[PDB]
Order: sequence, then structure tokens, then C-alpha cells
Amino acid sequence: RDYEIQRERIELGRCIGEGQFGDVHQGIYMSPENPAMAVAIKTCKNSDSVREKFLQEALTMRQFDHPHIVKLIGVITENPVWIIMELCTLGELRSFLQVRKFSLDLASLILYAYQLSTALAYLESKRFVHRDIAARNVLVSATDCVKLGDFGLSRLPIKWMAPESINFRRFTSASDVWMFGVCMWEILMHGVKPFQGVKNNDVIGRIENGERLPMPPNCPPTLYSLMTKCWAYDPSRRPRFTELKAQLSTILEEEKLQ
Ligand SMILES: CCC(=O)NCCNc1c(NCc2ccc(Nc3ncc(Cl)c(Nc4ccccc4C(=O)NC)n3)cc2)c(=O)c1=O
Repeated sequence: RDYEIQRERIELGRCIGEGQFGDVHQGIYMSPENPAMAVAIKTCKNSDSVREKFLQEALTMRQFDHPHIVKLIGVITENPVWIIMELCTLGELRSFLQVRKFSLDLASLILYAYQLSTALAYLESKRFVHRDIAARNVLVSATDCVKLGDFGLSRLPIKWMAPESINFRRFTSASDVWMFGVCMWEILMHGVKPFQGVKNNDVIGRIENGERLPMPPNCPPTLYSLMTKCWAYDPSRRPRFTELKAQLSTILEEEKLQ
């Protein structure tokens, strides 16, 4: 139906980040049914050239409907242009993992990997290639719930990219699977970035030498083995996301009954 929201139904609040287009705020949305709802508000500092690209990102999220992908709520298309998104109260995943490193049990880390794999198996089933899977693009809705962030605000990430993406600019769901392996490593490392202190240009040579990100401390070997399957050099030998989801379900259940 209609995605336009009357500005008077939005109470703007504090800033919580930025983007290619401007600051992101949190706020409150009063609709006739379910008021009042907590939301994120994307703002655009500048034009009509930028207005074009800004609102196309909202269009992009319109096609998706998954419990572990942030929802588009609506848009305000008169200046100042706003995009209204579902709020993930607890913010960016990397910061959350760093702050709560010694307060999070392993079962929660595995839960986050599983939840993200369900979102990515959904995108794979829609034949949608993401190209920017990384912990920096995950949001924390609750201590038991993470979500892929807005795809526009997700937008080279060499240290996450599959070799065929680095070498030949090939992007498929199988190259997404490689990136997801790196994302899983980031989670089990409590938000450390991959290949710290390594130059981007040196990454592909290490991959082609057979080198891989090592097993994170306290990571179950079955889960690290799953990561290494995402990093098969030949993309046809990587699991599909629906297989990763099935394997993550059993790893999760063995760690803690759901
Ligand atoms: C409470 C009032 C206040 O002043 N708080 C200051 C903030 N202090 C702290 C935290 N919260 C930051 C924070 C909080 C909530 C979000 N929820 C959110 N929800 C939906 C989208 Cl769509 C979104 N989008 C994005 C927004 C920004 C950046 C990227 C995306 C994105 O989508 N990336 C893929 N971000 C994102 C970031 C901490 O944690 C912490 O400390």
C-alpha cells in the first residue's frame, strides 16, 4: 500500500550514526494502529540528484520481508526527506560484542550466526546477491535477536571478499557465503576485524597460499570447520546458505536447547 508517512506522526530523537547521505536518528512513530512505535530515521543533509539516490535505497528494502532483516516502515518525500526504518534498539553488532565480550555466552554468539544464516538463506531463495556481508552491517534488536542492517547503509571490503570477487569481480550467492564465513569469524572473535595490520593488496596472495583466518579462542571446532567450508577456493564447493542454516541449527542446539 502507501509508504508515505505524515511528518507530524514522527517525534525525532537523538542521533545514532551517519551515512552516505546524512545523520541517522532514533525516534517515535504514532500511527492509528500500534502507536507508538520506536523507529530509526535516516536523514539526507543535501539537490534532487541525491534525493533520487536516497529514496532508491528505501525502494530496495521494500522488496524484503524477513524477521532478521530490518524493515522499511515508510518515507517522507518532502524536504527534509526522511526514511523511516524499524529500530534495532541495541545498535551496531561490533560495538555490542566488544562491550559485552565477557557477558555473552557462546550460545548467544552461535544464535546470532544462525539468525543471520536464516536471513541470508531467504535472500538466496530470492536470488538476491548482497555483496557486503560483514559484522559492521549487522544490528542488534535485543540480546537474543540480530538483523541485517539497511542495505544502503551497508554500502572495496577486500578482507571480506571471495577470491573470485577480488580477482574478477564475480559476485554470486557463493561469494556471499565466503563473506558470511568471515562475518561468523568476526562474531566468534567478539567484533575483531579480519586481517588486522595486513594491507588489502596482500590479502589475495595469502588466500592463494592456502592461508585462512585461524580458529577463534573458545570457538567449537565444528563451527570453525563450518567457517572453513565457506572459504573453499572453488565457489562451487562452498555450502549454500540453506545448508549453513541446517548445520548451524544443530551446532546451536548442541550448545543450548532452544
Ligand atoms: C539512545 C539515544 C542516543 O543518543 N543513543 C546514542 C547511541 N549510543 C549507542 C548505541 N546505539 C547506536 C545505535 C542504536 C540503534 C541502532 N539501530 C538501528 N536500527 C535500524 C537501522 Cl536501519 C539502523 N541503521 C543504522 C544506523 C546507524 C548506522 C548504521 C545503520 C545500519 O543500518 N547499518 C547497516 N540502526 C543503530 C545504532 C550503542 O550501542 C551505543 O553505545
